[PDB]
Amino acid sequence: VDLSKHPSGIVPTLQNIVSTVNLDCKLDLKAIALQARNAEYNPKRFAAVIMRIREPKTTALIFASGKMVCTGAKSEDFSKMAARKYARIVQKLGFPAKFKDFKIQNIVGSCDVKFPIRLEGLAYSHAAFSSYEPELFPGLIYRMKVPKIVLLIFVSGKIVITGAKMRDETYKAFENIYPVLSEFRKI
DNA sequence: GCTATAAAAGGGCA
DNA sequence: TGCCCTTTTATAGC
Repeated sequence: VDLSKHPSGIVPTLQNIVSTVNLDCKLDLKAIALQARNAEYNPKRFAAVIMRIREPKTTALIFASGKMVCTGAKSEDFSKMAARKYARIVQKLGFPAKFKDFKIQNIVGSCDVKFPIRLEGLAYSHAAFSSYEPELFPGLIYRMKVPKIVLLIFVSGKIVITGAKMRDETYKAFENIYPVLSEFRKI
């Protein structure tokens, strides 16, 4: 790892990317669910056609408005690439589908600092950013202000970082928390 | 399973 | 007017 961009020497692994795009045309969801083999639509439950492709492994929520949500990709490039594949399937179904305002909405990453954490203590010292009700959920919820990112910290040293729109925020949030985790290493 | 976290889309309903 | 709901993903105890 490049110790220069990642001083901790640990790089969060990207696990999930959520993006949206505007197909810029009205869609008939019922016609889509009927023609598209790997598409499901239950309006009484959710007003979107749920469609999935194997590569990049992702799930799309396609709306009558032409707007679309792409989930599951492991990278921003994979997410865009997936979003484009769905837009082409919709095109080939007979709709004038474009690709307007593609935007990465959320990036989820995770890593392991490989040492256990004293969550109770970190929670106490960082109360204005922490929520820890172990009887509820075993992880401590750390709502970082700069960058405005949320981290789920576990006793095992495993960390989840979410809420970023740019991978650098994921990286910086982790670099910010790293000395703090060290400060609260369980001995 | 399911507790919790982020985020987007849009229909239903209080 | 504005929350829930659906989907995804890592994490870990119920």
